[PDB]
Amino acid sequence: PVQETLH
Amino acid sequence: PVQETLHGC
Amino acid sequence: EALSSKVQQLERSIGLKDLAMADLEQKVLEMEASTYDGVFIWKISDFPRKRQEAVAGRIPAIFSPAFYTSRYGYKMCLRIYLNGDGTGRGTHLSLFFVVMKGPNDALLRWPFNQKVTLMLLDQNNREHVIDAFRPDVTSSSFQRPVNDMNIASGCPLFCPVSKMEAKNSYVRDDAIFIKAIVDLTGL
Amino acid sequence: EALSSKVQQLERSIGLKDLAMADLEQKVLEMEASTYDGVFIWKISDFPRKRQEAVAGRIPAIFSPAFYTSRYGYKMCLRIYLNGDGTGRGTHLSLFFVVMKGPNDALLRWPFNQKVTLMLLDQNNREHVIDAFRPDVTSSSFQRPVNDMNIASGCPLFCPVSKMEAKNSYVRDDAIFIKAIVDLTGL
Amino acid sequence: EALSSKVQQLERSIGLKDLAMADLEQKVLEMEASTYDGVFIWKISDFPRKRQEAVAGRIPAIFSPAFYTSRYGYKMCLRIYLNGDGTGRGTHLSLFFVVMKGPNDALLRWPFNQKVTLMLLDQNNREHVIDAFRPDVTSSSFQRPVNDMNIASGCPLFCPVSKMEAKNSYVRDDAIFIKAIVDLTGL
Repeated sequence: PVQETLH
Repeated sequence: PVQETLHGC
Repeated sequence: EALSSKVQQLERSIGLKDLAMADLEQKVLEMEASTYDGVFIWKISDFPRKRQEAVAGRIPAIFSPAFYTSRYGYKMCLRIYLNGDGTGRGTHLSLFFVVMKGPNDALLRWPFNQKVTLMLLDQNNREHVIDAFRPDVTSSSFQRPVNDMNIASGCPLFCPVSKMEAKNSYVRDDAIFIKAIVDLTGL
Repeated sequence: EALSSKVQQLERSIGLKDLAMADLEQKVLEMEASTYDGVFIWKISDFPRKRQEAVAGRIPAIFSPAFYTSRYGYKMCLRIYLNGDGTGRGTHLSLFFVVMKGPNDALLRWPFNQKVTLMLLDQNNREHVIDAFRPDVTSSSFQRPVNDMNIASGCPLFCPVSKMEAKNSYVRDDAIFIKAIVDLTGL
Repeated sequence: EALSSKVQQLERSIGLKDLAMADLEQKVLEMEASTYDGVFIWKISDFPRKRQEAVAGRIPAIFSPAFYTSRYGYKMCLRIYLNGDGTGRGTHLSLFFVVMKGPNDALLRWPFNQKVTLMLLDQNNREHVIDAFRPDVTSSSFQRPVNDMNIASGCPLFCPVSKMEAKNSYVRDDAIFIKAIVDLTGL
C-alpha cells in the first residue's frame, strides 16, 4: 500500500 | 433466571 | 398583545417541537444499534458518572437498545443496575434480560424458551465474566408480551461491584462492554 | 410589516424544519422495514379502517416499504387493494409485486426473472394463503425501470374478500401480515 | 425593541437547531450505506462535474460512507482522487483505503492486517479494474486509530485517467461504481 499525499 | 425487583428501579 | 401573542407562541412552537426531535434522535440511535442474529454487544460510556447515579440512588437501572433473534424474530433488550438489585443491591452488578413486545409476536411460539448467555467483556480478552440460563417457562417474563416490556429476568448477582470498577480490564477509558448471545436452536 | 414580517419568516423556517423532520422520520421508518435477503413480511394495522377506505373508493390501494434481493440487488415493493382490482374488484384481495428503480440497476441483469411467492399469513399457522409465479419476461413490468416504479404485476384474485375479513385467523387484533419470497437462484 | 429582540434571538436559535437537523440527516445517510460483511459498492453520481472540481483543483478527493468487517468489527471507508494523488497526479485515478475510529476498537486486534481488494467495475462485466494488497503493519495507517481517520493508504496509480472517462464502460449515465472487498480470514 502507498499512503496518500496528505490531501 | 431470577426476576428483577418491583422497586429496585 | 400587539404581535407578541404570536411570537410568545412561536417560542412555544420551537419548544414543543424540540421535544419531538429528541424522540427521533432516540429512534435513529436505536436503529443503529439493532442486530438481527441474536448477538448483541452493548457499549456503556461515561461509566464513572453512571455508576454514581446508581449509588446516589438517582438512576437505578438503564435499558439498552433492542435486538432480535431474526429479521422478524423476538424483540429483546437488556437492563443493568450498576449498583445492584434484589439480592445484589450495593454489592453486585445486576444484569437482566427483557422480552419486549415485537411487531411479529403473533407469528412466534410462546412462551419464550431460548438459552441466553450474558457476559461482561474483559478488554484484555483474558477472563470474561460470563453467565447463562434457560427461560423459566412458567414465569411471566417469558410469556407473550402484553405491555411494551415484560418483567426483566436474569442475574441479580452477575458481577461483584469490587471486581469491575476498581481497575482490572473491564473498565477502560471510562466505558464497559456487555454482551448477550441468544441461542437460536429451534428457531 | 417590519417585525410582523420577520415574524412570518420565523414561523416559516419553523414549519419548514418540522417538515424536514417529518420527511426524515419517514426515511427512518422506510430503512427500518427494508430487508436484503429477498424475504419481506408486511404487517398492515388498522385493517378495518383501511378495508373500508378501499370499499369507499377513497383509498383503492396501498404501497409497502421497499426491500432488496441482496445488499446491492433489485429494489422491490408490494401493492395491495383491500377490496379488489381488475378481475377481482370488490370480490377479491389484489396483491401485486413491483420492480422499483434501484440505485444499482446498471449492475444487474435484465429483465427481472426471479420466482416470486406471495402469501397472506394465517395467524394460527394453519392454512396460509399462498401463490407463486415466474415473471413474464416480455412484460414491461420486468424490464429495467425508467420511472420510480414499473407497472405492478401479480394476483388480482389473490384471496376472496370473504375468506379473510369475516373472521378466521388472517385478521387478528385489527391487523394482518403479508409475506413475499423472491427466489434467489442465479443471483 | 422588546419584540424586535426576542425575535432575532429565536432566529439565531432557529439556525443553531437547523445545524442539528443536517447532522442527523447525514448520520442517517451514512447508516443507509453501511455494510457489515467487508463488501462495499460505492456509486459516484455526477461524475463529470466531480471530475472537473478535481482537475480544477477545487475538490481534490472524496470520502465514501463507512462499512465494517462485521457487526462490531473494524470501521473503514474509501477515499478517491478523481484526478490523482502523489505519483498519479493528473495521470491516474488514485484510490485509497481508510481505517477509521470504530466504537469497538478496544476489542479489536491491532494493527489492522486484512487483505484488501479494490475495484472499478466495468458496467459491461467485461474487464474490471482490480488491484489488491496486504497492510504495511509498520505504517501508521493500520495502527489503532487515535483520530477520526488514519492516513489513507492504497493505489495512487490505480487507474489511468484516459481509461475511464474517455468512453469504455466504466462511466455510464454519468456515474461509476467502486467496489472494495476486505478479506475476513482470521476474524
